[PDB]
Amino acid sequence: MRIDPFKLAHWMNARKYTAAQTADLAGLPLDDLRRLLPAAATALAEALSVEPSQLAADAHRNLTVVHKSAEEMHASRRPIQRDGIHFYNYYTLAAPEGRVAPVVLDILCPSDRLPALNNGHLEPAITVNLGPGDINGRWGEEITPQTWRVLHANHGGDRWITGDSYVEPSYCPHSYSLAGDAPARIVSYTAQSNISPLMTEANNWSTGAFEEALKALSGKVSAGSVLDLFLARRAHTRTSAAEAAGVPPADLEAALRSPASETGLTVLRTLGRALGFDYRVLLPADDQVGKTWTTIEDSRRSRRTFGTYEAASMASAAHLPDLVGSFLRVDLIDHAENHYVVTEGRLTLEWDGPDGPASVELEPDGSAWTGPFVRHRWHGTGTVLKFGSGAHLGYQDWLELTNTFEPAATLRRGR
Amino acid sequence: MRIDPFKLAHWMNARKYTAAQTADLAGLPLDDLRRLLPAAATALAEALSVEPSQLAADAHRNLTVVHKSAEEMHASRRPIQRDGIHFYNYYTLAAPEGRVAPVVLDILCPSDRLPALNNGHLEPAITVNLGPGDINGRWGEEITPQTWRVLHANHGGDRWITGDSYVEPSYCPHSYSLAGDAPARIVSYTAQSNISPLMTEANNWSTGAFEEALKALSGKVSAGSVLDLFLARRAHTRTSAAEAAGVPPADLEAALRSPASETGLTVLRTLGRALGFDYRVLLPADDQVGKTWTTIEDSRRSRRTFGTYEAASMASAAHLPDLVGSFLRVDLIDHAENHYVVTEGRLTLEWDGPDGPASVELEPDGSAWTGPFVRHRWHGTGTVLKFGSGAHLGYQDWLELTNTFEPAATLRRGR
Repeated sequence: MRIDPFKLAHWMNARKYTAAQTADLAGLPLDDLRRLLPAAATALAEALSVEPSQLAADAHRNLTVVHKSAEEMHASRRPIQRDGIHFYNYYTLAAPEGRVAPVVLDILCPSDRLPALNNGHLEPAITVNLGPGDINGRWGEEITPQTWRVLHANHGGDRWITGDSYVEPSYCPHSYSLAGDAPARIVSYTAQSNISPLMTEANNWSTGAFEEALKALSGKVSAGSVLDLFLARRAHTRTSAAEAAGVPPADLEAALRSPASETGLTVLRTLGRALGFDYRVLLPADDQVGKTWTTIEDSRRSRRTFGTYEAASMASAAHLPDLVGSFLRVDLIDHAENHYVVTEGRLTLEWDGPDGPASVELEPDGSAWTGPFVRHRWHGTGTVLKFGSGAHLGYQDWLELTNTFEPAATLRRGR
Repeated sequence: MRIDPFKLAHWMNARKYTAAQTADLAGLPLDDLRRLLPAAATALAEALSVEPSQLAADAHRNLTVVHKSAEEMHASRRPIQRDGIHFYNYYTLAAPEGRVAPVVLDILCPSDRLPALNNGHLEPAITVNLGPGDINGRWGEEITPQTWRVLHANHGGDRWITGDSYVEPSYCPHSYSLAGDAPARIVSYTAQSNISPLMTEANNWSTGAFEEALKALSGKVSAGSVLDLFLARRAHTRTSAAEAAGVPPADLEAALRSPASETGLTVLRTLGRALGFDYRVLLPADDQVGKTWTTIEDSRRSRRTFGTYEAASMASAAHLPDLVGSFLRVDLIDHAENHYVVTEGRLTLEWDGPDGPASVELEPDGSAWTGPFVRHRWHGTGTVLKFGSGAHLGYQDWLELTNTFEPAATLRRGR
């Protein structure tokens, strides 16, 4: 239940209080405050008109690597009953205490029973078939080629590519059953929802404002619809904006029909510079299980050398840049979190942490987590699944970092 | 100290617990849980392995408009002593309880004393001279045309444009003094820092990982540097990525030297679709007080009719799309928060809230705040300053919303 020096300094600055004034208002010793930069937190919070949790330090500090043995993973087993049967077993992989743990599931609904759907969940997930058996994927109430498809297990020789993979779309109910008698496990790996922070806030808005938001977000969310909101925000019309930027009304209209044509882009960037906004968010993204479906063959075809490793791709979606998965056959450094699970061999994960070089040996079902920018490597022979998620550094952070003067210096200052 | 139904449901889903199991684990009545969807929070938190603040509802729910009379603003006056003199008076404008309030400052450092600098602050701010006197802006220890410039007050007839405005850059120390005998006030309006959530997390990383991050963020943060991080993340090299996408190595290299040429854009989008990332964050932003400096003349030149209002622009920066300011001479709906301060007239602010049509009359120095998407209007005659800030909906949210299938339906579901 500690105090974050960065958060404390922010609130002091926001209230425009000195350390002296802050100590005075909160009725605590000034030396305590200078050092912080449980009894202190409550007093500080009331003095700075914030909730104590607005001053709380993270429960986890200096985490590099967390790991979980195959034994501990097996011990985590929890049976799940659905539709009057034993439906799945859930196992949890390595994760920092309190964080969302990746899941392995035994698929136990037999081939002759339609798997009852779940309710869906906001987060998207990569789901991969570990095998050994093929499974059925279900995505709707009615059974159709659109709503019912077999996620194959690899039956051939390059088993480090374990099976088919796809992205479970946000919110749509889904379930799994065995396609035959052969048993099967999956890993379902969820990323953080990037729309979640917005929804959390929009949930607390008045109903009137919420309805207005939905209207502005209804239908086609185009270059034009978004731009018009940007303009109103700056008390501009399309007419005044084009004037301010030195752009002919007709070129603006042309730009908005084709934002990603370098003529569209030139106009929008000119407008963005004149009016104080980032044109990039006005550029088209791909229109919106078939698209992300990645077969065993797909993964075989994507095989490449990656440093000392051989790598193959799981399913991905351009709409979900923060969510990644790869098969790795056995230095690594990623710009956000990794979750790894060993599928073959006795592998050693080595990292450099606060206590110097460290390492753990993990057997199949054994798993690890690595923090953002934690340098690590795998030794041995040699198969691990590499998943990745995390808002930091996520693609939205990348947008902001490119808008930042000397990002490294800014980060250094905060710390 | 309430429970957020959305957060609770998220954690239950994340632990894969039913309502029954959750009630069981937390040892509370299942009817209480079904309804929630202080004694409950502590039990729930321990059951769901989260901190109670991960389940806390927002202190403010259903806020539409907050307001503060000129009298209450004047009552908020706090003198500030710096360099042995009475340096500023601080006044606070309308803001939700606990949020950052916009500030008005009396500038009291006389013309014959160099204004001692502050320490700087992470957030950028629009600062505008309210007059009636010209002031000195200071941005460095040594006095130069780069570090010392007069922020003029409007001495002429269209006083609704109050004076010069500029953006105080992130972190750089600054201060103000009178340029002459005439007194002067400023408004300094801060937006949320969009890099703040990242810094908060990076602060808790091990020193090793933090240093690695700074390396990856050091120097020119280009299309190429960012792409290479995206590739490593997906266990790709430039060679394998170009192969996977069907793109010749030479076209990729050409794309990276000119990402915003529609040939660059075509290559990067192709790569993004094949590899599962958003090409838009790879596109150039403007390279990085002279640039944002907005004179009285500038603001006069930008005058336009905006519905029933006449509007003029304050300073803006394309690097800061969430931060806005306008002079308004007297329906309004914005996609994020507004802070308004009356500079002339007895004006009526009308809004539609949870209790139906509401309104407040405000005189000069009287101020208001409006939530995102709160429909409102000003009546009377007629000058108000319109500021805008807010992460939701901010430009990063706009990037994510364009990556979302049926954003309106997703939002409706969360609520």
